[PDB]
Amino acid sequence: LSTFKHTFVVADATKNMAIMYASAGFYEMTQYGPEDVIGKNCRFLQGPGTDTEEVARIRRAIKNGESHCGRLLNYKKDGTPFWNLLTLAPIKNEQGAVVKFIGMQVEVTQFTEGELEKAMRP
Ligand SMILES: Cc1cc2nc3c(=O)[nH]c(=O)nc-3n(C[C@H](O)[C@H](O)[C@H](O)COP(=O)(O)O)c2cc1C
Repeated sequence: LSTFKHTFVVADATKNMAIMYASAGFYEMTQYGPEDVIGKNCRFLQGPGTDTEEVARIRRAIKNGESHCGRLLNYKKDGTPFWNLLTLAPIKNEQGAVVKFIGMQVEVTQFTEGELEKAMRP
């Protein structure tokens, strides 16, 4: 995991799951800037049609300190909908307390026959 490779955000469980850090990929993906992200909650990416039950699964997972993944619909700054494969993982300290969550986002795109050929024979 690198911040100049990958797309993720870090939430502070001690400051109410406010985002404390976002990677470059996240700003590129969503088109939002730091002023729209840092200190906020990523639920701002949700919008019309976002699945309520998936969002409830995310909420329950965070409440429980559990790892999680799920596809949900999100919205870029210009209002473009995209499918977000969101992976959540808790971060604990020494004591085994959840102090942060990391969230890793993948904008769904078509996986092609070409990419598959590449994958099995790099
Ligand atoms: C580290 C982290 C990253 C998150 N990233 C996203 C995201 O990219 N898109 C999204 O819709 N929700 C994301 N969420 C979920 C929202 O922050 C929120 O937890 C979710 O909408 C359910 O809670 P709510 O019902 O109070 O909104 C993320 C949560 C955490 C903790």
